[PDB]
Amino acid sequence: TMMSVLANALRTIASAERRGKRQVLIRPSSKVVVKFLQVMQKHGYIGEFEIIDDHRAGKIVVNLNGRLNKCGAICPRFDCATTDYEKWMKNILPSRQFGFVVLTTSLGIMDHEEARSRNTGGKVLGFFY
Amino acid sequence: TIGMFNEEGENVDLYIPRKCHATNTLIEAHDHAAVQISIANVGPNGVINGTTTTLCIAGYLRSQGESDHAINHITIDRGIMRIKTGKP
Amino acid sequence: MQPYLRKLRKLKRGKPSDLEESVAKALFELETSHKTLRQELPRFHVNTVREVKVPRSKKTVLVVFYPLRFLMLVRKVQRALTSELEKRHPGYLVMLVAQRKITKRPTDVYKLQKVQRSKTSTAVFENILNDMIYPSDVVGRRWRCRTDGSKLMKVFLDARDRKRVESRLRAVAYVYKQLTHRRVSFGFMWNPKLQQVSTR
Amino acid sequence: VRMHGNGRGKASSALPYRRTPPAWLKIASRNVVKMVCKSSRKGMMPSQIGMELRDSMGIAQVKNVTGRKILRILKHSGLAPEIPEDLYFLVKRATQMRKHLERHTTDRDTKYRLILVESRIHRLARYYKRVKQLPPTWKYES
Amino acid sequence: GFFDADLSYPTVRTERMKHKRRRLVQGPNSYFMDVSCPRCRQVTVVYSHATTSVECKGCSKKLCRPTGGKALLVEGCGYRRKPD
RNA sequence: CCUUACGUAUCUUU
RNA sequence: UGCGACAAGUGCUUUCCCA
RNA sequence: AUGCUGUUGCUGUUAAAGGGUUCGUAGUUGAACUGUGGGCUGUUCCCGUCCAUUCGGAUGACCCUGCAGCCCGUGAACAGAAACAACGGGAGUGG
Ligand SMILES: [Mg+2]
Repeated sequence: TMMSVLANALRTIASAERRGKRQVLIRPSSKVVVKFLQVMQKHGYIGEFEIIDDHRAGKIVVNLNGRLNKCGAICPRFDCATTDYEKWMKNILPSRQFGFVVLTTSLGIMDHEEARSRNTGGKVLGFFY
Repeated sequence: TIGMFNEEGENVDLYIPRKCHATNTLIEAHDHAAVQISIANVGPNGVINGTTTTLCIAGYLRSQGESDHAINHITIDRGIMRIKTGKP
Repeated sequence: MQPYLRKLRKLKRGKPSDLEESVAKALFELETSHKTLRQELPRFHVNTVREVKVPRSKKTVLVVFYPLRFLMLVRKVQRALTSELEKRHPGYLVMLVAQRKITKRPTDVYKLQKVQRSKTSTAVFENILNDMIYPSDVVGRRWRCRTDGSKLMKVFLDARDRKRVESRLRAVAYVYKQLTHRRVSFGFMWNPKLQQVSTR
Repeated sequence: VRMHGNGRGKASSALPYRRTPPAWLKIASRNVVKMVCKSSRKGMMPSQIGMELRDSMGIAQVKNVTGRKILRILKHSGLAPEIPEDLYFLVKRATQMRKHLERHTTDRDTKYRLILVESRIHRLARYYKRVKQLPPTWKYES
Repeated sequence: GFFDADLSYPTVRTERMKHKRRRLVQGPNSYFMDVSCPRCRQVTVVYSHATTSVECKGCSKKLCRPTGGKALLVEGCGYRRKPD
């Protein structure tokens, strides 16, 4: 059965982006997987996406613009202190220049760079670069 | 303004390379199937001008068979090739 | 104590507005002069009628709040009320929306479980939109999260009911922002089974 | 049937987005509750009431016409079954297999399928006892 | 050709072929129809996939027969599909 | 600038 | 208990019977 | 040194390795949903009327996050409703 819906969504984005597609259809969706995508919009790794309303869980159609190399999900959502950001950057990111680690914190779902500036910690969700 | 800089604002890298116009894939130096295609811009009397529209396609996209679908999708976007007939 | 004031809540029978009197006179008139309204209007009364000026004018919307007890009462008889109120009120476009309470989302995980799901802001706001366009139910719904960080909910309606509600949509989309403080945009679908958008 | 066996079959009914009665039916919500509660007095279980209203009365989805579901209408009226309908047809299947196996002592395949239905019975009855639709002492026959 | 597929707004040709749950928004295949009895003539509302055998409430006769898919109406009866 | 839709034969039949 | 106001997330000027 | 003990981080078709198949407890894992608001002020073508007949012609497009005040959904007020969450044996001799 499907266990993690966010890990499902990021795996279908990353698979269709290495195939060079123009759109993906993501099923099912959540509040978490749209808050992950809006982090990926703000740093322009994806384009506009659209949530279709069923009275079920929704579907998302994401427009890809060629910029994303890999997005993935860290499972389980390991707890990450503020001293631990430089440890997670060296492990899953290709460089310190680019690439983001998305965390779910008390302040919201943010990338690692914003959470370092607001002096907060959280559980790690995933990454995109 | 493309390529990495120095914190003194001098363009540090050699060779900012091309990118595929279909897949935004950075074309490498050994990708010997990667082609540029120059399409002549033509005037109102149907004779070519001195300007051409050049579009470059990566080598793996030609390898699969998907280049010809990509040249269509580009030239509709550039406005080079019409998408359908006019109404009769 | 005048008899048309039964069509109004008791808190406003002493000092009605100019619009609260004008609606209640017309709503009391509709017994002896209408057939289907005789069965359902003696029980009905409105809370307050609030008028809002749309920025693109020539039809100013007239929003009439009623108790949510009478929800199925009006639904049986709506599109006779809105047609006959807008007939007795020239140059006004009449909305009939029920008055619904919203419970603010609790911080506690235990209070969140006990929340009546009807008083949910997501559930209330989708019922307020259904009141503004009742014979045209919501065919589909989409949120476009465009790149600047904004969400816009698009509601699709059936394209078979375009002529009944086309002038009202610019009014509905504005009053929905006056009441809910959310932005909505409308479109139409021909063949809504197969998700086909109307395209003019 | 995915839980026991290798079947990946996907055959369901796909409910409409537009949850509204179709406006050509003039039956009241009050009368549908009378028809649902009447069929239960003729011995019909809730899955069988809804097809008879779907097929002949034109009431697809009793929930949309009368805002509550069929079994909820029955529980209000006092006409719920004593044990749930899921557990009824699995017990009624499991006793028909056992009455077969008493004269057919070497029906090797039906002894395997009987393990599977009783595994479904002990796994549903754990759900219904937890959710308190079933008494704690319930304890299937065999 | 020359028109690319848009996954949000698929073609009517593409979308009519799909399975009812494999649609972009899933939905029914069935419908209701207003069946007139062959004698007796009174209208009944019969579901298209009626697995039960519906009876004419006036005629007392059975004007439908279940199948593996759509149910088969009797000979000599008139029917028009109802909307929604 | 990503279509508001569409093409039907054969032979056995108390 | 009687009585004066105002509400009600589900119309009692209702709903069934019955004439 | 040894990602040759692998949480990071190993292998398991053929190199060592998926247990004959199902059910199944302890165990570990487990679908979506109730929400994060708003206001003001900054920051040349082509479409037709004359020519010509399996190939021509003169003749409606486009171009100009930042600070403050919010009954902070909407009702309802102009302290009341909405949403909210009594000890002197006291106080450097009762602030
Ligand atoms: Mg004190």
